[PDB]
Amino acid sequence: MKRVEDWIKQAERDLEEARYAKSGGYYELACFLSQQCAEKAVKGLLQFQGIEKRGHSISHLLTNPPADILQCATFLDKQYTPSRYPDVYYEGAPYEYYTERDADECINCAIRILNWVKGQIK
Repeated sequence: MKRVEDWIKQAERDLEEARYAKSGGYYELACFLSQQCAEKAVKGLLQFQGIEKRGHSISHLLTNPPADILQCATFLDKQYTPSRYPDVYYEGAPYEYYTERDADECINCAIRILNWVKGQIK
C-alpha cells in the first residue's frame, strides 16, 4: 500500500537518480528513470483524485491532460520496454546508442510531468 505522498517521494527520488545517471554518462538509465519518475507522479495524482486506472503507459493513465503533458507522456512511454512495442527499440546493446540530448529530453519531460502533477495536489 502507498499514500499519495509516497508516490511523489518515489518520483522525486527517480528524478534525482536520473540526473545522477546523466552525470555519470549513463544516458539510457537517465531515460528509464525519467519514465519511472513520470509514471510514479501520475499514479500519485490518480490516487489523490481517487480515480484508479492501471497499466504502465503514462499516456493511458491520463485523462484530457494539456497538450505538452500528453507529448511528454507519449515520449517517455517509449523508454524501456518495449520488447517490440512501443517498438522503436535499438538493435544490439541499447545503451550504446543513447545520447546526452536524449537524457536531457527525458529528464525535462519528467520534470514537466512531476511539476504539473504537484500543481494539482491541492
